[PDB]
Amino acid sequence: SINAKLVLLGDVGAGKSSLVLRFVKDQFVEFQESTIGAAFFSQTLAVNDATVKFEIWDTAGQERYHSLAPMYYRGAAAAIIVFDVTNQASFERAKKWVQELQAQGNPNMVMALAGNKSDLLDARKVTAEDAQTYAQENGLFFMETSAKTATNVKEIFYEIARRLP
Amino acid sequence: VKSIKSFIVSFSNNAPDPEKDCAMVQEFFSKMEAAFRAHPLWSGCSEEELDSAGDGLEKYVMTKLFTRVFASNTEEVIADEKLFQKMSLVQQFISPENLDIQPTFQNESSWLLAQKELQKINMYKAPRDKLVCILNCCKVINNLLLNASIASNENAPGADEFLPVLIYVTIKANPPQLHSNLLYIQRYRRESKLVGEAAYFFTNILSAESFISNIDAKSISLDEAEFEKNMESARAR
Ligand SMILES: Nc1nc2c(ncn2[C@@H]2O[C@H](COP(=O)(O)OP(=O)(O)O)[C@@H](O)[C@H]2O)c(=O)[nH]1
Ligand SMILES: [Ca+2]
Repeated sequence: SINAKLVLLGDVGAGKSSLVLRFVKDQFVEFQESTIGAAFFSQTLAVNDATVKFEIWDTAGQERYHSLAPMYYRGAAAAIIVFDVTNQASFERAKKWVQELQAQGNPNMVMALAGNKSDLLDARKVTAEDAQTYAQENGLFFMETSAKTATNVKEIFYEIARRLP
Repeated sequence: VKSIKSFIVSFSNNAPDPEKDCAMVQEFFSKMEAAFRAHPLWSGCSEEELDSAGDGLEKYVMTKLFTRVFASNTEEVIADEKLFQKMSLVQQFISPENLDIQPTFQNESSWLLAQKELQKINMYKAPRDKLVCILNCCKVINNLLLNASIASNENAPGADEFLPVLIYVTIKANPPQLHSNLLYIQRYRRESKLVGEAAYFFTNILSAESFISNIDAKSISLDEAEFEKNMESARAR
């Protein structure tokens, strides 16, 4: 019943492609409708309780493709802005994606900030609180994720589904 | 059936305007999808069987309307020519390395097949048939990247590979009237079907058109003087 276009945004190496791979691979066990592609996936998630069918759009993170992004987030129900918690510049890039989406995205778009690679404990440069504060001020939510360990991966998609209209 | 022929005749009696035409066509398709759903003939049957009927109706309608709605104003034709002119220069010198894609025998043979699928777009009138050329091209690329992911030990690039390969394939294909082909699909493919993977593939080629149309030295990793030399070489044919 409920189809939800979700766009992945973030700079090179943040974890876009890995995040959605982890999500869809772990959801295999639920035996729901799904599509596995190289750059697009669909995945129906039971969230209590109706059908949410996520239509997940991977994007090319190179800065030369930046100006194409609007074409992707057009009509999007949701966006996950991914950054690498071990990279200050990635977090800065994520801030600009947020500003841009606030200015140009559908008013109804649900936004999530994913602090990815949370599993790299020794290397973290961006703190939860500095990422949580930023999320609070701009009307989105923050969740630390790890595509590698699966930490909060299911939970970020679940949490967006809960915020959908 | 009566609805359709009298729709089409009196439709074609309205003075042509791309926005009103496509608004009226999309409402008509959307009303017809509701009617199929409610018709004794389609009781209980799947969404496959319903989409099939919808598609038959689209092609039937759009085959009659094609000459009225396709590439039918100067703005569209000028952009068609401009985009063709550009690709015909850039395709002479752009290389895979420019877009960070590897020209292995494996990759190339798929790119060439993707290119050939895309080049069929001008054999068809129906939005669905035109679109299928794009989907077939994107599927070839999709399957190349999928097999690469089984065959290899690094993590899959995803869209970071998918888009530039599509940009490269489109530049190499240079299908005549690409700008008008894309607008026509966007206007006349019934809206309920331009969703999901098909929309992801379609937006990708739309975004490739935008990139290609805007290509300069920097966007294809070339310095100014080399790009100008190449464009000059390309212009001399
Ligand atoms: N340790 C760790 N590594 C990760 C994580 N997510 C991604 N990576 C690795 O970081 C690199 C960048 O990830 P990728 O998905 O390709 O990023 P993309 O450019 O945003 O698509 C890849 O080698 C991944 O294997 C994570 O949560 N933890
Ligand atoms: Ca990627």
